[PDB]
Amino acid sequence: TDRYAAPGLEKPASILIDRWGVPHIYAGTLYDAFYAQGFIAARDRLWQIDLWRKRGLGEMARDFGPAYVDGDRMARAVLYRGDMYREWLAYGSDAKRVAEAFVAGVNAYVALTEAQPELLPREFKQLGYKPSRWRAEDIVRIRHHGETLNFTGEVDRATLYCQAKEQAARADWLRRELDPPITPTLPEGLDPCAVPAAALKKAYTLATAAANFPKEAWQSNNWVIAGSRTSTGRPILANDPHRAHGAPSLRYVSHLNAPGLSVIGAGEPFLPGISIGHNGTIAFGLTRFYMDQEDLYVYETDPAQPKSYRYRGRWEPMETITEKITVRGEAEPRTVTIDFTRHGPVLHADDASHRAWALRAAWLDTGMAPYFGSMDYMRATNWDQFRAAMNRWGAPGENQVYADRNGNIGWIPGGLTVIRPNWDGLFPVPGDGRYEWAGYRNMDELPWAYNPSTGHIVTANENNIPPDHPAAKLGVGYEWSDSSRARRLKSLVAAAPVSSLRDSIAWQNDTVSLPAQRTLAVMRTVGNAGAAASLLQDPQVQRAVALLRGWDGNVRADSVPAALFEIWFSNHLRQAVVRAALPEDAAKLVGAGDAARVLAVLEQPDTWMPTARRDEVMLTSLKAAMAELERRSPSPEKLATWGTLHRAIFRHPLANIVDDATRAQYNVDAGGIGGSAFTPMNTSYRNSDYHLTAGASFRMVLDVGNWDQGRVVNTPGQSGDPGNSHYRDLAPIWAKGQTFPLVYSRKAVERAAEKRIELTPR
Ligand SMILES: [Ca+2]
Ligand SMILES: [Cl-]
Repeated sequence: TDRYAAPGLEKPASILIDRWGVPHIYAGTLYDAFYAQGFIAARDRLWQIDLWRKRGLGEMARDFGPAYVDGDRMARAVLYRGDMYREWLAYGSDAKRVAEAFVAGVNAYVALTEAQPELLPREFKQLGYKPSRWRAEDIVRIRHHGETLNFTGEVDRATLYCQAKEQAARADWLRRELDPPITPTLPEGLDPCAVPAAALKKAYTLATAAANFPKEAWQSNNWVIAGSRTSTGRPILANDPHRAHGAPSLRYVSHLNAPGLSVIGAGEPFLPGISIGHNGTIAFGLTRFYMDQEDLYVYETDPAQPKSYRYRGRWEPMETITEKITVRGEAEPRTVTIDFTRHGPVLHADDASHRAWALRAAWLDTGMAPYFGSMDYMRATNWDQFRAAMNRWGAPGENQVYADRNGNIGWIPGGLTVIRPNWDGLFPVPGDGRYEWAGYRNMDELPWAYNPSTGHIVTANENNIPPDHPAAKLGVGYEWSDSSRARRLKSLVAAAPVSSLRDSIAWQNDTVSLPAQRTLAVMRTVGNAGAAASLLQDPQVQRAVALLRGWDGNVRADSVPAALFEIWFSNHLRQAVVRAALPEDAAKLVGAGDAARVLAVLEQPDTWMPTARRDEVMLTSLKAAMAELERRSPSPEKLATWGTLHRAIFRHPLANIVDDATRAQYNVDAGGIGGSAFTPMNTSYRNSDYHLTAGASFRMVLDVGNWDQGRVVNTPGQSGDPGNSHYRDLAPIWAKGQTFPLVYSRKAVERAAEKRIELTPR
């Protein structure tokens, strides 16, 4: 039992950490609960939360040196700079006191690491610096880690239209699925060749990428099921968000108890509160809903004054801010400037062509600190209060599923939603006033559902705006995720008239790939005719065909056909289809293109290429995939299974700049894993070596109303301290598709407690 002084804490508080590393906080005041959460989040994740803050405020170079200056400048270009009075009120009514209590608890732990250097996280010693003190405003001013779009897609679409000319619409059709499948129209007044992709992406990456430590510088699914369809008779609510994997993990599980507060679940460890989980009356989980929140604005600048741009027939001056960037090893801070138009920060300027480009990012406006709208539903007790809280949900765009212990279930999407009167938001626009956001939509303009006749709701990042609903015409967004996971889960959930918690856990682990099944179906139609017939004479081609013939499209870790297919579908087939459908230079820009759109061509190639050419492309690329699989196997006769290639290594940010012995302790190797980006058990990978990069780390399946029966997992662990056994103890549970209890009642928490922490006001 540890006992710590707690300056700023109002009343004594206790923390019971259970055997799986989940902290259970018991405070005597509402706001004391958030003090303890900040203290406990620092205890487990101080380096991580300090790193997020350092990156967000543009303070990296202060300790990491001159290579980080450009990233610090761009980070400050995308901090919230609006009115703070409005900002605090955007999230609910007491967000400022919550944030103030939280950072006081963080700062208490920081002070403790100065008093007791054995408590300082290893990474600080590894890099030669110390944790910083926090201010409440830091919590809401940092924005750039929020999931968002579509600045990058606008640049890519414009670049393709500039390069592909008359083939642009066909090439863009293969590059990116739109839903609904509208025809993009170049905005009047846009020259798509006046969009320098490399410079813009570089500036955008410097402004938004997570903290990175390169060698050079150092040399989702959710668903809710009504009780009439569950084995318990109570609702079941499940959620597994799909995000970057790493050690430590993106999210952290915790439990807050105080007078007026009883919430348990997950969130990013630097944010106060809980955004996925339940409060003993309602439960909630989320998946991305893609309202378009970024537009690239293109300006003409005055030749006599490059800091002025044309706006409504007048030269309008940019606002220029000066920032001081402290650099390790330099006595004076660097003085840098950042220019802003009336629409946002200038990412790039070209005085040769008298042009500038600014990011018009809705996430720089009030209320867009990611997930912090949960302030207003952590204490909601019914649907009216949950729907009300979602009225002010800012970022990221999300589908919320809802259930309560009275048996109700529901769905409401939310997020700051831009009105574009005269463009679709799919291309950059002239910034001279012809294209202006008309305001934001009220959330009651979006569809929603409450106790639907079906008795179940599934969302999985697909466009779920009903085509006959008025919102289908409002330009909410046209760029959604591949819909395979949604279709697969919708099939499974509708096909089970009675299902249990065990069944929902299994669905989160489902590895059937609808792209695989559809590709297999196309293969059965390949004609033994034209050049394809000769290719079927290749022993290597016939070897691959044999593997696929006896496969059901289940992307299992122990499956050799699955390995062949994932190699083929990611690195061979689609690039070959695109190259056979487009001129060479548009094909190079499109690459593997959009899986859904390429699948459509494979199934109906008529207007793209002769069916015989389709067949030839499939078998030629399949041969190359088989060659690669053999190349990657122990021998060409003992072939690698998918799991042999698809390694689940949770990588630490410093892995590439430390030695082998140190890397082995920072990284967490969980072995081989099944699945792909397109299976409900999402295990997206990088194409170089098929290693895991993204998917569900935190997973949750709740018995809504019998709370102690809830199940969760996280990975690789609850602790961010490599010397703590909770750093890596959850990864095997996750690797087996298993869970541990989400204990909630006082008796269950006591039964599960392994350590007690006592905080005393001082
Ligand atoms: Ca846009
Ligand atoms: Cl557009």
